[PDB]
Amino acid sequence: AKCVSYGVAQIKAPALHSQGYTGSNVKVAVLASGIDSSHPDLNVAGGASFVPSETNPFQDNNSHGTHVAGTVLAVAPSASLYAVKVLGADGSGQASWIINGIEWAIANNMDVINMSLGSPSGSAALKAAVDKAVASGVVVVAAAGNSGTSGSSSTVSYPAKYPSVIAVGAVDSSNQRAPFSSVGPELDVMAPGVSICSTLPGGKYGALSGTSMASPHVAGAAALILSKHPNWTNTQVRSSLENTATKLGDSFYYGKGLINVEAAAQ
Ligand code: NA
Repeated sequence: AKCVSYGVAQIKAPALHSQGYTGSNVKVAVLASGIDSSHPDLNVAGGASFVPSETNPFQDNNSHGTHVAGTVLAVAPSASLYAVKVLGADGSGQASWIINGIEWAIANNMDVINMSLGSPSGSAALKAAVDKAVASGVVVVAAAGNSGTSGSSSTVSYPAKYPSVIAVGAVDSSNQRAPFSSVGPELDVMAPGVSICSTLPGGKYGALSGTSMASPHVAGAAALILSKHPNWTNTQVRSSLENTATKLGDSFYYGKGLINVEAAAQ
């Protein structure tokens, strides 16, 4: 990655890099607003658009899909990225478009799905799609949501709210929960999500905050783990991440804590 970001070090990715593991031969689908494939710092292996008004998955007129793509690569430099456009420029997308993208990712044998997206409601069909992906052996990772807190109520977004998905909240560089990071019993793990510097459309770079920034740290971690243990099932990869996370506080706000890819990759 050309832009320096603390988040890579924080999850202990450099430890795997030093072991020689960089996520080689792992297919990661980035379900977002597209990826700017013209960016010098990004290679994209394939993709598809399901947004009828924005037909090109290899451009990104929102900027977050490109940023998320770069974070996956910062953490797993050798991962193969696929641009699955399911959100438009304003960062919103119809429920069915997201399901179409999940079905594409399954049919094209993705190893990891990163969904840096989240709505206040899901659907039986959306749950069925992520459940199908998991059943098919895909590691499914999603941003927990940027809806802050609501007393004792869960504020975790969909599809992160579904048990089959790894719901990722955001911490800052001191492991403090970000004020916007969604909370609830469905929250699984945390990753760096405040002022993360990554790639932006038009060969640019910049810091962004959000659980959509936290999520690709975990998607990239799964790619590192798979490169060390390509025989591990999604079940084993998920278990390794949750079981070896660094405890940060109450699981309502923190899940199991901060991912530690060094520990996870045993
Ligand atoms: Na979950």
